[PDB]
This record gives sequence, C-alpha cells and structure tokens, in this order.
Amino acid sequence: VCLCPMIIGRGNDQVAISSKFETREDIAVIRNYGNLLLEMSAVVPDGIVAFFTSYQYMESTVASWYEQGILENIQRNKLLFIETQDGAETSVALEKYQEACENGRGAILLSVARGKVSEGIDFVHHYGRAVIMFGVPYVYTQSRILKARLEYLRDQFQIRENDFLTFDAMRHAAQCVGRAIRGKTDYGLMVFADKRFARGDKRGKLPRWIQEHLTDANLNLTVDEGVQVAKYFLRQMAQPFHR
DNA sequence: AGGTAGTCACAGCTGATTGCGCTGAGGATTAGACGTGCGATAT
DNA sequence: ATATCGCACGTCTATTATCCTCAGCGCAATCAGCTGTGACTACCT
Repeated sequence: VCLCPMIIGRGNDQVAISSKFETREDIAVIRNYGNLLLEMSAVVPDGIVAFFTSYQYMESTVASWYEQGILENIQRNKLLFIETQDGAETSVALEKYQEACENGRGAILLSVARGKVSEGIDFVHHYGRAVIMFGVPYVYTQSRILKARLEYLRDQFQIRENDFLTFDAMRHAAQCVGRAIRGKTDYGLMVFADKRFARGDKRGKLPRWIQEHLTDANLNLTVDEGVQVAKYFLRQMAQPFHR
C-alpha cells in the first residue's frame, strides 16, 4: 500500500478540530492544529505539504502559533515556508523548499487549497511525503457569484446546494492530496485534520483508489493515535521490494 | 423412574426505526470646537 | 511698566452600518426479534 489515508477528528484534548466558520477564532482548535503539526513534523521527514482554506485563515493561523510558544518548536524540526500570492516570491520559496527536502534539514510547505501552487507543481517521491488538509476547503460564499451558480443549478439541474458545495470542497481537497503519489515506487502519507471528513457524505466523494485504503478503524482517531499510525506506516514502507 | 423441552447466562446476526449533525437568517449588545494657560509684545 | 496677540496645551462630545439563538434531510445510534452454546431444572406418564 503506497498510501495511508486517515481522518483525524478530536485532538488530544477530546475537542474537535473542525475548521468551522464559527470556530475559526477559537483558541482550543488552533492549539490542536499547531499541536498536530508538531509531532507530525518529527515522524515524516523531508517534506510536509499543508493546505489551508484561505489566505485570511492562513495568516491568522500562524499568528496564533507565533504568539504562543509552539511555532518555535516546529522551526527547529523543519523549516517553515509560507506561500504568498506573489508569483516571484512563491518561486524562490519553492526553490529553497526543494533543496531543503533534498538534504536532511527538511521543510514545511504551507499554502492554500485553492491556489495556483496546489496544482502548478507535482510532489514526486521524497518530496512532500505527508499531505495535511487543515479542515474541509470551502469556497467563500461572498461576492454573490457562487450563490448565483447555486440558484441556477437548483431550478435547472436539481442540484442540491449543500451537495455541490460538498462536491466542490472534496474535489479540491482530493485533487491536491492526490499529488503525493506519482509513480509506482512513490509513496506518501495523507491526513485530514477535520471531523467533517469522517462523515459518509464526504468520504464517498473521495476517489475510489483512496476509498479502499481508508479503513474504518482510523476515521476519528486523535492526534496521538494518528502519529502512531504514521510511524508504523513509514517504518515498514522503507524496506526493499521487487518490481 | 426416563427422556426431553423449555429457560437463562451470555454471544452473534438481521430488519427496521428515529435522532442528531449539516449552517445559516431576524432580534438585542478617539480627533475637531471650547476653553484655559503662558509667554512675547503694543501704548 | 501693563494689557494684548501668537503659540501651545489640553479636554468634551460626536454628520451617522455589530454579535446572539430557531429551521428539513441524510448518515449513524438504537431496538425488537430471532437464533446459537452451554448447563440446569423440572415434569408427566
């Protein structure tokens, strides 16, 4: 098995880490997100890719981590690289990320699910061994553009408004997380930092080549349980095999 | 007096049933005028 | 030598767009029914 998908629900404090709109500013959830990335950065080496819902949520996420004495712990393990809207600044950040994963220093690539870097690059083996989805990526309902499409599909194709948003959210989430497996010898780790993924309505939106590897045993396991699964998976995936 | 048929300590399965998670809308939560004050200046 | 203008130093008031608690429909917790294993207890002809 070249992939080990798993969905992480409540954290070590038995509190859900869902990226709900009403809980974006909650201090309990943001601590677990940093806590999840802390032990995760020390189990999967040479490349971790993390996608956030939006830049606005991304900048507020690191600010809370920086304010607490938690982000510095991640720094000494892996280098933190932040993807910005500027193409030139993104390119140099990706350039240093590639060489950081090339040697043993390691690095973390922080970006947005709905960004040009999510699909503009491919994470081949030894690059981005772990892909982390911090919550279900939902497109912003503002600008009165998506709702216009939702209304049109409502009375024309009988498309459920919730289903289309779920379909769009899971499509982008599954597309970016599926870029860590390029080649038969390639392997990677796939995680989901949201209890909303654990629901059947969103699991069924994952591609069939990931459904069979997503065992029902690990759908609501905590951060500590997820680390143990990651350690066991990576330990046995480094052994030599046959073509 | 002999044989067996319920019967209760668990366990499994099945078919349903109903019960809560999925967000989102209508109602309660410190810089200009106005003075002074002070210091450099007309009669 | 004493009132008078420039400069400064504040202070009161405001010509004007924020955060809480009630709604169907689908996936999951719940339950009645039935049966399987083992020994037990007893009862009629």
